[PDB]
Amino acid sequence: SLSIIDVASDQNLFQTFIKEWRCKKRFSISLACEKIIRDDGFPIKGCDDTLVVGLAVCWGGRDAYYFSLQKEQPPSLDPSLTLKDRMWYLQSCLRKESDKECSVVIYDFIQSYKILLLSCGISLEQSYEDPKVACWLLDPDSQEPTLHSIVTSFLPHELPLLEGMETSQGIQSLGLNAGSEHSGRYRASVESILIFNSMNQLNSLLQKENLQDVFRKVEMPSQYCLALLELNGIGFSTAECESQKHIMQAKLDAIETQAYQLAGHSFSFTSSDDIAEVLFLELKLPPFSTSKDVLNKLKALHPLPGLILEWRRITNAITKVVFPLQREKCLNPFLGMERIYPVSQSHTATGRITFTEPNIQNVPRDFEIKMGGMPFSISMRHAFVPFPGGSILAADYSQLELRILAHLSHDRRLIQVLNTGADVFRSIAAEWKMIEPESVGDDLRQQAKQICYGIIYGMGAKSLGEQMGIKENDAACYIDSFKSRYTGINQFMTETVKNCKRDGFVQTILGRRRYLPGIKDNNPYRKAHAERQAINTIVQGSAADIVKIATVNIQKQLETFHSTFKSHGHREGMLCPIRGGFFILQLHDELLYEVAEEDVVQVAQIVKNEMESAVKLSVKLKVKVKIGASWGELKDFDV
DNA sequence: TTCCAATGACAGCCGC
DNA sequence: GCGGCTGTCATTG
Ligand SMILES: Nc1nc2c(ncn2[C@H]2CC[C@@H](COP(=O)(O)OP(=O)(O)OP(=O)(O)O)O2)c(=O)[nH]1
Ligand SMILES: [Mg+2]
Repeated sequence: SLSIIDVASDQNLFQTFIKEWRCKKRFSISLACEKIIRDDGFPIKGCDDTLVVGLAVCWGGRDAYYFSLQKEQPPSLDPSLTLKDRMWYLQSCLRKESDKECSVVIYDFIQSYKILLLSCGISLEQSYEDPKVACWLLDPDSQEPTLHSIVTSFLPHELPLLEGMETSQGIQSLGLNAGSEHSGRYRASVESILIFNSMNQLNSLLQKENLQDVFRKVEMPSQYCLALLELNGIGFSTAECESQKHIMQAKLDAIETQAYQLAGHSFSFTSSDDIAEVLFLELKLPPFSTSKDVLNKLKALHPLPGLILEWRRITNAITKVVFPLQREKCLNPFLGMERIYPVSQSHTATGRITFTEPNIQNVPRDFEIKMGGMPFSISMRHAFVPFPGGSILAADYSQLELRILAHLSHDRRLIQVLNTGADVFRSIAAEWKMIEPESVGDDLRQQAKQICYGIIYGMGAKSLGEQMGIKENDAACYIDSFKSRYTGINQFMTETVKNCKRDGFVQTILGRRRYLPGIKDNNPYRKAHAERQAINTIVQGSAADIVKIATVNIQKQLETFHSTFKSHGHREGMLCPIRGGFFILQLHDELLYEVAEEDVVQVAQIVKNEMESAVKLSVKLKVKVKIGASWGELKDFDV
């Protein structure tokens, strides 16, 4: 039967618990947060409403050890056990000694690591296991796990423990979710037991699938690096953002006024119906869809489709980038600057990492606005700044997905091109626009990039037609030419589809599996979609494995040369100038670090060396390093 | 439904 | 009238 042992109710029970805890190689913890320096627990960063009041420990069966973190006010607190004494014994059991294998199981490890550091001043220092990450590893296309879905799939006999605990069907940890009428003590105790027992079953399934080395050496260390990134945040200049906003808003106003004069009346730029009425019924243009590709053709015939396209581009930068950044920015009183603290998301189809609240990966590339015939550069990335005196360092793998595709297809032509040829997207753009490499603008090089990856990942003549502005038959010939030039690639496509049809899955370089049962489907679309996912998952998933390994290996190196704090949070949670490199953003083939002036040479060497050594392929993994006063103004830096 | 992956606002519809 | 669902359309890699 379910029991909660209140270890802080008696000095003698406490020491017996501490002695037993110090013997464990494996245990679960769950933090207890409730709604309201205080006597009744630790304030949480961002919420004036909720407290960490305790945590629960489990190391087997249906026994939860509830460890209170309240000064005053289950049996009561033994007053000889001061909060300072409890905090000592807590930090002691949660930090590694020398040559001591210890694993802690935490549902939503990242969120718990941060609350323990920032709220309680405790830095977890053991091997971590998150059953959310184990679920992902067993089926990456599964829905995001909840405590309820984990217990349903892996511990179904304990579903009754979750009866009347409706927040177990939300994403957030049951212990962390103070939006319940159940006590933090009960919620954390139930979670501790469900997660410890669930993780035993998830460990057995990882072992059967041969994914346990991936889980311990790549995925959970990757989660630890993402915890440091989320504690670091990324520096943000509200002033740079506002001045860009005002230029963009002035251009939106002039576009609206000119659109409405051409239309003859007001219309909503957000209503496809209104735009269709104006373009096709009122202006009688040739066609009813109002997509990017339609308006891109029609801008050659009338000014209004071009205005529509620019309206959507600029409205996007204002409503989906400026508004959320201004809303989410947060004063860091130590660094003396504003930062943004995005949330990492590792539950993805191919093992990429993305961000939410807000998704900083989607900050526009540089673009141009013309007003009264004067051009203004809008560089939204220029609003992302290092701490005063610091630099932004970006290190990007050159053509990582192409290098992996060369390696797996042994294509001798693609290997030559990458080894000593110029930019392949420039070669494509040059041949296409009847020019030499040098004239290519950013927007044209991106068009060529879309063409090259598009063709490789199974894009058809109809779509290539629209992108290249040529007839299907002309696009179809261009695909044949491309496929003929790189015959190794085409053999690897057919060999990957054959092997997927047989097995029901594809595998990345590290052994992660994606299940594609659409591959057997009789429906031509679903079959072809699965075949395209089969090819793309192997290459894109492999690239995401290499970047994770790089990230983990850089973090180990930074912490050896680490006289000083592993994140900005390790200074917050502490309560001597800034030294070292701070992981601030991942961009799929590119890592951004914020680096102290004195450390930029050494951190640049470490980052480049570790990214180039991540794995050994048939081809060299080339890395370009850039450095600058903002994400928007990065300059080449020879390392 | 015919490049893949991702987040996320927003019309418009409908069952409740 | 409200909330969920489902495309549309944006941007990034
Ligand atoms: N299928 C597909 N993959 C893409 C597309 N754009 C980018 N990717 C993938 C493959 C390359 C990888 C990194 O994106 P980048 O824009 O950096 O591509 P890159 O080849 O490194 O280019 P660059 O040299 O400009 O950094 O993301 C696209 O349009 N389609
Ligand atoms: Mg790149």
